[PDB]
Amino acid sequence: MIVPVRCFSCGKVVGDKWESYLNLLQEDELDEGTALSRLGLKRYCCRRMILTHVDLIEKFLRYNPLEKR
Amino acid sequence: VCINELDNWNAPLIMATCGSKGSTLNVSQMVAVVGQQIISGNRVPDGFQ
Amino acid sequence: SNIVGIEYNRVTNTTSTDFPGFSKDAENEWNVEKFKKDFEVNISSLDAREANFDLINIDTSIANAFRRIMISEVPSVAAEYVYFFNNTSVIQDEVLAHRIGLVPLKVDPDMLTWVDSNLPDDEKFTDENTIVLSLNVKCTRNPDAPKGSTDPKELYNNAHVYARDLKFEPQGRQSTTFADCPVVPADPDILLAKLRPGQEISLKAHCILGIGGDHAKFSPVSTASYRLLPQINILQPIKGESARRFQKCFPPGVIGIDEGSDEAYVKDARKDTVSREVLRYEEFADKVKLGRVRNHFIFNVESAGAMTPEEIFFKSVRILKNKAEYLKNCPITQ
Amino acid sequence: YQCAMGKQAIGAIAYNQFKRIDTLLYLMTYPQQPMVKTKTIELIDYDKLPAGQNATVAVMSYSGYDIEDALVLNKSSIDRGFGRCETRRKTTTVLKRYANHTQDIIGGMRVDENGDPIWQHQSLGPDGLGEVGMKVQSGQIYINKSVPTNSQTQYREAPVIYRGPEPSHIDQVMMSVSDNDQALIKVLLRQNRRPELGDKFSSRHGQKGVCGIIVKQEDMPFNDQGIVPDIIMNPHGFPSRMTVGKMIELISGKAGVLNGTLEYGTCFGGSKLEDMSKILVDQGFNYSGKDMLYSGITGECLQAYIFFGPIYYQKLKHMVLDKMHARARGPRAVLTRQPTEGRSRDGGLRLGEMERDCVIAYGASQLLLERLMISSDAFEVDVCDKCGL
Amino acid sequence: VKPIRGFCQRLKGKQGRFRGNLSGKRVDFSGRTVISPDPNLSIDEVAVPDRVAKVLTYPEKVTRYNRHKLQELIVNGPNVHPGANYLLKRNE
Amino acid sequence: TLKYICAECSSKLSLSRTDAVRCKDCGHRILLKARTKRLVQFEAR
Amino acid sequence: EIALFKYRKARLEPGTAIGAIGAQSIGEPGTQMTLKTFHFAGVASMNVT
Amino acid sequence: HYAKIRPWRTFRLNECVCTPYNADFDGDEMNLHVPQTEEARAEAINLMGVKNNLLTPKSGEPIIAATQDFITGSYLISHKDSFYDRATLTQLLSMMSDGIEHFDIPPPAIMKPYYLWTGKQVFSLLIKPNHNSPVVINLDAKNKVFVPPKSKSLPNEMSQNDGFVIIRGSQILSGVMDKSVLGDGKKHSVFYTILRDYGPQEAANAMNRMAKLCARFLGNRGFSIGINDVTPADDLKQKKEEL
Amino acid sequence: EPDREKIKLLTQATSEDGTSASFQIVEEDHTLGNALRYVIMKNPDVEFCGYSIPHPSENLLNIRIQTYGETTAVDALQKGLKDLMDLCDVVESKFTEKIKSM
Amino acid sequence: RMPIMLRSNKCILYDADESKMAKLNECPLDPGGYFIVNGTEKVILVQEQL
Amino acid sequence: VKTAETGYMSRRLMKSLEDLSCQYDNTVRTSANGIVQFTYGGDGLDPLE
RNA sequence: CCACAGAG
Ligand SMILES: CCC[C@@H](C)[C@H]1CC[C@H]2[C@@H]3[C@H](O)C[C@@H]4C[C@H](O)CC[C@]4(C)[C@H]3C[C@H](O)[C@]12C
Ligand SMILES: [Mg+2]
Ligand SMILES: [Zn+2]
Ligand SMILES: [Zn+2]
Ligand SMILES: [Zn+2]
Repeated sequence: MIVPVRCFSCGKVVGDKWESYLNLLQEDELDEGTALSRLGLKRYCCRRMILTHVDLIEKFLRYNPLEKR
Repeated sequence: VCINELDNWNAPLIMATCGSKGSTLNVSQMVAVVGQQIISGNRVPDGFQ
Repeated sequence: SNIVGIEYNRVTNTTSTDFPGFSKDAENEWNVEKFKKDFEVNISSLDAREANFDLINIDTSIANAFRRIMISEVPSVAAEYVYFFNNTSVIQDEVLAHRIGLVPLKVDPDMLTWVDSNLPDDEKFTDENTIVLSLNVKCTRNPDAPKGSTDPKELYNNAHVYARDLKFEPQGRQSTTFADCPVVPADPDILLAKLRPGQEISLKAHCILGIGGDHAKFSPVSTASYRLLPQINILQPIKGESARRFQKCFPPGVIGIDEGSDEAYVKDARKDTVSREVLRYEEFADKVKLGRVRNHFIFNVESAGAMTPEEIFFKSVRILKNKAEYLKNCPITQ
Repeated sequence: YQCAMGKQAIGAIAYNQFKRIDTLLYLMTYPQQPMVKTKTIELIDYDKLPAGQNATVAVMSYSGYDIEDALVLNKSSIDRGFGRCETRRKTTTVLKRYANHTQDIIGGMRVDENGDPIWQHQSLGPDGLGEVGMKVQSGQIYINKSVPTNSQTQYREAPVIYRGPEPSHIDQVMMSVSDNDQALIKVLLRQNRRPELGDKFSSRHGQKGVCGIIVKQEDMPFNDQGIVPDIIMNPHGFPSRMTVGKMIELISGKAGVLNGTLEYGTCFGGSKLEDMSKILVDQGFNYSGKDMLYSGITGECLQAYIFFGPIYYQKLKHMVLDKMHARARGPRAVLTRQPTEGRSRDGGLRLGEMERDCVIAYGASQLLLERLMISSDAFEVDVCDKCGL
Repeated sequence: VKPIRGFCQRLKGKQGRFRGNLSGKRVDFSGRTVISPDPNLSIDEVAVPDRVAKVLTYPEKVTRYNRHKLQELIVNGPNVHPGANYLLKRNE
Repeated sequence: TLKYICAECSSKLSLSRTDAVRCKDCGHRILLKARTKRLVQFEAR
Repeated sequence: EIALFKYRKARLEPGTAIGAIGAQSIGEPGTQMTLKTFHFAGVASMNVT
Repeated sequence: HYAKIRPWRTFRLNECVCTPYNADFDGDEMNLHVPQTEEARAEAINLMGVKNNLLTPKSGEPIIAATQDFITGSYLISHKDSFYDRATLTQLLSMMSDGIEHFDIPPPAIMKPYYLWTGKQVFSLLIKPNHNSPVVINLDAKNKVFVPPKSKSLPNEMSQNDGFVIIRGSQILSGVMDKSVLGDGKKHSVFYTILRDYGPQEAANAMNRMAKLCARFLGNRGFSIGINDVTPADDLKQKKEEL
Repeated sequence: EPDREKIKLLTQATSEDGTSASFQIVEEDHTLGNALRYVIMKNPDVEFCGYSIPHPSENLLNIRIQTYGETTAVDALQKGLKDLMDLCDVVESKFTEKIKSM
Repeated sequence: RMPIMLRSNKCILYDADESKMAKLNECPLDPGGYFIVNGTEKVILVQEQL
Repeated sequence: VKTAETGYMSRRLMKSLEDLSCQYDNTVRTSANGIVQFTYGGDGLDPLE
């Protein structure tokens, strides 16, 4: 659905790193293996926390009953 | 020869020596040649002409 | 002696051996003068959110007790209860409440008091123990948007409900004691929710303090762990091209080469995560051996933002001492 | 076994899974991509809608609670959102318009003098249909009904009372009409479940198991960087079941997450082991993925290296909430005067023929007589001595 | 056309009276639950959930030896775990 | 007291008792009941 | 004394449902006894069931 | 069984009782009946009890015994090259009895360099914790794997891999505990001898002690399987190809 | 006033002359038991010291201490607790001095 | 009324982009091929015969 | 597919052998008090002990 | 009352 607030294994706050990771992927045209390390994600648990995440909230929000599609 | 060539503190070898789980055949199949597959006592039947 | 050896398949001599009854001479008794003389602390680095210090000549049990108490005994403040008014978002009430509970809060929990549970709900919460956070975000369609773009940050006005939207609402005397230290999330960029026009999220979070054993949201450390200091023993000197291969068997800053002799020497061992790749090759067998010092602990305390890490370590030491004092002063009954 | 048990995985169903009202639906809060993918996964678009999370697993015997396929979950990992799931159920009702020019009604509510409704209608609302977002406990009513008693017109109450072991929450209340002009009301109840003891966890290589224990994260092992494993599995499940692909998947996932790129595990090919070893060595770990973990309890070095890395687990729909059952005394069948069947009808367990045979084999006469006569269908009857009837 | 159910049909088969309701039958005071290991439990012991133990009851007759214990159990009630669910008087 | 939302047009409207299950801004016949205004609490776990 | 005690307590206890125990002890190995090909003493075609 | 009350919504039974049930913790649902009369309850506990049914009636062999992951830890403790000092030995003894049984430490097997005990002495204490305990057993048994000695005249206890166990007095003088001395299916196991010599209570006590020790030991002494335990050596890929 | 239910002495396991005992501590876990075991094993008159958690579902700890025939077990437990307090004090003082140094 | 099978050449979801598919409250990543009858969704499984 | 036949065989065996018991005169007798064996196995020893 | 679908 949405990015988790904390990493499951250790507990580092990684919810804030998702937007920065997307920005480093898009406008900086860097491979994700470097963008993960730039954001302070040293341990591989925090790496897999946002490397493997699916941003399903964007797909879900198209079907919003509160506004005409 | 595969079982003879495995050193101590090899986990499948230890679990086979204990008898807790597995056997010599399983370690031989994982590390060495698996062997002939036998179906209904014979080899694989000719499913084609 | 006190060096835990590292082999290609096993780890040998991993237990403490400093107590009478371990040998005939029965030395290494508990004498606090000797421990005070030998124990040492070297703080190699210290940032605003991370500490790295070495404890020397301390037993494994005490260091592990410090680590466990840091992880799940130092109290910290986290969002416990959430009250909802008109949450029409796609993210459900339970999930949103959990995400709000998981954010860290930059408050000092020494200014708050533990919460009694036996009192009724209308009297349990007071001004000495709870912090009230208010979130109130309503999304709407932004009329003046560039037509050539589809960025969610531009099409709407409050598409991304962040963590800094959790404003702090003082209650009573908190208006005085929280003057120069307002309540704020430690990381304000946490993405709490995503919205589309016609949706609204409004809620009040009651924040209390608990221990990490009850829930993981109360743990004040993002990371609290130690590693033994590695040690590399080069027995027979290694010359020439193979030495470069030896240099390839370790992380780049670990082992260097002496240009005056073209031989390998241990430049530094603290940078060596023990990979024991050098034990794979027979050309280095019975030439180099690996170990760790069993009483040389390098901690690495990364805080969650609520505390400085040295404060967390000191709190852990004080909590262990208070546990010992409480057990000592309690009576013994049959 | 994995082909059979991957169809029970809990995960995202569809892009419109929140606009659907299905009879039983399982959703996961934080699904994740597989670390080790497959070309078949890419073609069938399983990548967009996964079912399962990557867990840092340490293949070791942590306690006695992992024997016989059981797993050792992490309490802090569960608290932070690992394996969090929700279940959505649908209750439907139709206001039939009877042939006597009479129709069923929805409205109805009872209020105490203080300004509060009655407890059975605590979350009912002023329109007889349960309020969206309100908790529903056991015994409460979320759909209020009253049918005519003669098919003015009187009504008899036939409410739709919620019954369950844990409270739920109303998610949607949909009113409509069909073609034959009957009011159709569908209420969707969702409840949030966290993993506990008895919840089944698969491994995408068979290797099924249940959560035997939940331990705090300060007790689990940890490596030098401080990473604490989420699920600890018993090594003894490998040698008999011979799943080398699991070890290859773990190493491939570790090397991929360290390199930052997903690694392909396509059948008859995929990313080879040697490249994984090279990447792991260049990242500073062991070539075979076996690291050195410090014990969480005694604090010292573990005497053997521990196989350590990410493995994609799936939570399955066989949770213990829907399996636990107990009868004591309950309803009975009309024809046989024996306890009913099925936990939906609060039935009781059946002592079959072979259980009777085993009790015979022990020779316990009194226990068999109590189990098959006294506690099930005992009946005092009067028989005539002269004729035997 | 569906065949009807006769007396011979009611007495024969795996669902007949002889093999379905007389040789073995569904019983009261039973529970079905998923299992999980517990090595710290003795081999002659099984751990039962308290959510099941609050339902499955044992009928104990009051004697001169357990009168105080059963009085305390009745005082506790059917919500806390050590307690009782029903009472049956001697003359009633 | 607005209590019902049409599925597709999303126009909040209140049903009088003598009126059909039908939105009045279109022809749609699906109505989702709006979220309650009453307080509901949740423990963060 | 030990031998006599073992023999004297090893006698079958009267009242034991020995037929039930025997029936189960013959029946339940049938569950674990998987089908495997058999031949009678060095000749292949005898294919004993 | 005897009932205990635990708050986790799942039935829990000791893994040593898994084998007669043929149960695996992979979603197994099991049934619980409660007798409602005193006669039935007494007959159930004194005829169908776990202690009174350690032997399957098919052949008399034990069927309730150490399953997997209890044999492995017991073997690793009883390995030849495992030595413990006073602290670790005392911790091991405390874990197997919950700090309730009064132990008496035997003299160590190695004395001059350090005071080191052997894991076989740990199991000697497991069988007989102290002098007040009446369990005294003697048995000679083979193991699952057994390499004969270097000559044809030596006794079986002098084997190369030490696959022959001798228990005299109550000490374990040779051999390693595996699925021929602690497991099921053999009539010369430790628990079978203890049962036949001193009733079911002592066998149950020893079984509980072993289960607790092997549950609490392997956590503090890791034991793992990886691809390094399965990858063949360089020379095997040539001999296998040639053959 | 003192919490009499905090620590108990199990009378079923202790020796009659007091040279051995098995104390029971409520609301504790390994983080105290390991430190206490390590400290008590440094008492030269302590012959046996070991902790255990009888069941992880309940918060309880059992620690057994046996000495030689010169001192009791309660004295060993109190001396171990005092030594643990002193060790924590030394660690605290050294950390305070070194953090003042930086 | 002949019950249309989803994503056929006669269904409304044929060659529909994900925007119009989102307009009709239907998932674009849905296989189709099933009949919605009486509210439920049923699948005619492929039969195999001699 | 082995389970159906194995269970049927076990049920048949147990229905056949359910009535046997060892009487107090050390003779295995049916329900109708007819002797099958004069001593169980020829020596009256339980295989359990 | 049947028939599917899973769990051992
Ligand atoms: C009520 C409890 C008070 C407690 C939380 C206060 C009172 C005493 C304080 C420590 C001492 O000042 C010594 C150090 C000073 C450094 O600058 C920062 C760290 C340091 C260890 C302090 C941390 C913290 O601030 C303490 C423990
Ligand atoms: Mg099974
Ligand atoms: Zn992490
Ligand atoms: Zn008559
Ligand atoms: Zn409308």
